[PDB]
Amino acid sequence: GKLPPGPRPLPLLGNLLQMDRRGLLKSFLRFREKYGDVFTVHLGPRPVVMLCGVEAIREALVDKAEAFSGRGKIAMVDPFFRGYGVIFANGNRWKVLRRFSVTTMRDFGMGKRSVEERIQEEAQCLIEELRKSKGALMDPTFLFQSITANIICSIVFGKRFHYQDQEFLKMLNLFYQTFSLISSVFGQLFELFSGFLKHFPGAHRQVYKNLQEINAWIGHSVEKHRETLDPSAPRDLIDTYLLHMEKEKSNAHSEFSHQNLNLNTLSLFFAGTETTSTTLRYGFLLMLKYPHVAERVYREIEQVIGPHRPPELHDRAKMPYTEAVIYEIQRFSDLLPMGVPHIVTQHTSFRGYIIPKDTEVFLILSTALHDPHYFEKPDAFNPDHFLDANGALKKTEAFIPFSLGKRICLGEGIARAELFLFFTTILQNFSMASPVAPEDIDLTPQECGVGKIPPTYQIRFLPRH
Ligand code: HEM
Ligand SMILES: CC1=CC[C@@H]2C[C@H]1C2(C)C
Repeated sequence: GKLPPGPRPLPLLGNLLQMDRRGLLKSFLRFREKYGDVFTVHLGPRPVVMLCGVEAIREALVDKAEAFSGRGKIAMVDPFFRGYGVIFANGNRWKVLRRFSVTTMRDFGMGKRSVEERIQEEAQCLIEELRKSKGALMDPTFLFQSITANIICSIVFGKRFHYQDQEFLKMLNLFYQTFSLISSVFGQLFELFSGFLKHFPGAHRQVYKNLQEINAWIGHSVEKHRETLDPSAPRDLIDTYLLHMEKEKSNAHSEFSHQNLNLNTLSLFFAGTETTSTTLRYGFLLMLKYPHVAERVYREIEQVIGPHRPPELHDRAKMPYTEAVIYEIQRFSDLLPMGVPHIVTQHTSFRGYIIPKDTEVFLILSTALHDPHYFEKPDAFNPDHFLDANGALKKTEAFIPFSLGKRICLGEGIARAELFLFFTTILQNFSMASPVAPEDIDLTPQECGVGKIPPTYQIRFLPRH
């Protein structure tokens, strides 16, 4: 007959005075200690229901999908997206854009040989690039974004960009900076008080500007596509979308609008770049801290693939250890600890509580990923979390870094293909070194809000034999 219980709110400030200084996620984990897995927190002026643990998350996202499949806002980027694009769309717009983005990504490769080939080709470009560096120290963030960006680029814009291209590097810089600012301490505070803080200067202004600058670059590329469009042969997703615009042009309410074009494309480009690159960033940081694991990965590569033939997706079933190491890098690095917010789309009863239409819901994915019933010592990096006694791969229903249900990550198969191919192709050709001894490597994220973002680091890729 009411919302889940939770800390007693003030007017105006919500549960501000009961929050933890270290961030939203910490705040919610202390609430979970007292209230259990289903609780309400007032983030400024509104109630947000928190769902923790795989059972509650799955009960909401899979058994009540008719109710929990709506998308809430992220205060820091809503002023830009405004419900346009597949990530932030709702209702019929999401239905159309979801169907479209999934389907046309497949058209042009996703989950087919074509994208595997694109990934393998891109890994060969990376390797050639790392060879040219001749064991120099770099922060590899730029290359990890470039390779993941070039995969989604080949599908969306019909092309890849060269690693040396400054205009490309500029977009990458903007995705990196924006993800950090969104995840910053200011970005968390903005989630609570955006109604008041938007009137003043701050990072929300910088994120909107960055986004608009990415939007412009995407505008120019859309114009180029418009000029050269061949209706009998679309080259990529922009062309296919442009064809949908025309087919539907007599309907003033068509979802295939120009704002959806720019913002859906931006959504895909952003998500297709920054999620996988950040994961890899933690992977190599993790490798540096646990060189024994890197070594054991390389032994497997030697034995299953050898030193020269390039890794392919068919290699996965025969490399349980590397696959365990990648699962554990995903579990540990916990990209979106609170997922992306949802919002129930009708009155729903959940475990005896009534959750009104339009209440926001955070599914704390992190609580599934750190569940001590599924992972012993969930705070430590340990690939044994994903292996049985025999050394065979052990998958678990608690492994939900892409979430579940109707809004489940639509790039899951791509991201898994990229993580395996890029991780193994790099390790087959190179070992890693850095100036910081493994004992002294700090894994503490540089930001932790919407995104968990690893700290910067230097690394060397040393060629084998
Ligand atoms: C390690 C890599 C990735 C992780 C951990 C990840 C994680 C997630 C999560 C947790 C969600 C939210 C699902 C929900 O709201 O319940 C999401 C949504 C989404 N992701 Fe991924 N993602 C990754 C890679 C990708 C890639 C490579 C792409 C694009 C090719 C992509 C595109 C999207 C899109 C478009 C959505 C919104 C889906 C919708 O709202 O219907 N992601 N992702
Ligand atoms: C799916 C997402 C990946 C990264 C950040 C959070 C969303 C974004 C706002 C595009």
